[PDB]
Amino acid sequence: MFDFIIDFETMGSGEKAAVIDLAVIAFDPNPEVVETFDELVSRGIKIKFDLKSQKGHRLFTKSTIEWWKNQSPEARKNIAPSDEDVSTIDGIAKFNDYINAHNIDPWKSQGWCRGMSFDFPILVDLIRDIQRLNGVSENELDTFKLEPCKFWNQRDIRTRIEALLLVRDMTTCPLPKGTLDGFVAHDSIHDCAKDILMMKYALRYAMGLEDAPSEEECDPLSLP
Amino acid sequence: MFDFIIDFETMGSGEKAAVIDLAVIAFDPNPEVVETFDELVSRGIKIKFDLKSQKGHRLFTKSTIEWWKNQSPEARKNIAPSDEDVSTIDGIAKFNDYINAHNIDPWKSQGWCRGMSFDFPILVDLIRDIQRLNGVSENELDTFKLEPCKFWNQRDIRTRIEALLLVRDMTTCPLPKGTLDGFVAHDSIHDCAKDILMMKYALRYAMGLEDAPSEEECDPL
Repeated sequence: MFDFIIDFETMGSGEKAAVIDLAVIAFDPNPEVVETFDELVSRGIKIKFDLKSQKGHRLFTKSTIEWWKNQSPEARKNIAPSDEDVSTIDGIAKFNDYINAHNIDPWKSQGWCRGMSFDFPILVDLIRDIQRLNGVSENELDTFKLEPCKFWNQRDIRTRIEALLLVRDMTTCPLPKGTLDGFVAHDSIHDCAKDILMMKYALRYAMGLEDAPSEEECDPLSLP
Repeated sequence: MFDFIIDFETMGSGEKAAVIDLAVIAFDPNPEVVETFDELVSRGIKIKFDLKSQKGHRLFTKSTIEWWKNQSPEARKNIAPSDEDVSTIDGIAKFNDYINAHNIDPWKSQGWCRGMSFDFPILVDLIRDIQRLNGVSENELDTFKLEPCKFWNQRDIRTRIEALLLVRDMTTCPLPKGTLDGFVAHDSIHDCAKDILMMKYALRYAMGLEDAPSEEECDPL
């Protein structure tokens, strides 16, 4: 059994946010197992959505567009159109392909996320669109049996690392030096692999397994 | 300088959920400050909304309506019309009054709930209806300076307790006996006080300021 992590990049803020892409990775929650950054990145996939066709169906927030215009061209690499794009319907199918293929348990597995009240509300709204497409009215939607985890198995990464590390507003975990090696800046799959590694070390630290690094000894990409 | 906690009871499960009542308690996050159940309960408020007035504005989901049909007539007594009912605008003003009078810092305080992806999305939407009332359009809604806490200072209770106790899927914490004396089942404010109590003790337990019993208030369970 695996847990998974999701990340959206969005052009809006509500649950009806227009979505740029989606990254998901299925990691092994065992505190003894420590998977490396390389095969965490290799194991995950990024789903890229076509912006132009979400017009009139999902929402683009002026607040968020202003934000993206103040982002380096490396960051704005994500949003630029592509031949790899998919419809939100096609994107959610690729997402369920990934979930079923990576030993995710409908009842026991947990879905991690940094911003739990941001990501999953978009995930669920994309899922109910398969049913809206089916003609199901908005009061008769029911996705209980269609979600990658049970709503009480959703989990928030900031809460977890703060609790694991017992420092108020401590939402990133220092790592050992050079595990950051290979990291590239504005990659969604690199974000998820950092956050999984930070959670594992946090968990390994809190139990008595490993030594928290010295500021000389920790990868600079980890401290924020 | 406090934190706070919120709890919604709803007739639906998206951010347009019709809202039955809202419960908020401000609370001291210092682990050396252990506050009594009776003390928290009287510090909270419950805002109760008019369901009829939300019809055609908020969402009444059939599965949630069925679920309230299977609940006891004591729990179901929550959803009956009252003379203490407020429109959803009125309620959010009452929400903002309480946050403004209880030592909440807009930048450093933390906001808590069970199912962070259920309670906060509803609350922010009710905030956005302040902006929708001011004539703002959807692509221009922006509630950053209105929200009781910055979105990154939000916190999930199930993640907290489970990560304080270091036990998978353990999201309630055992309490020393007599703590929850006065607890009542279908009560929003009591649920919030219990959650504030189980998080503070879990932190006490995780910090080793106090040893967790095997002989608890029978209510933690």
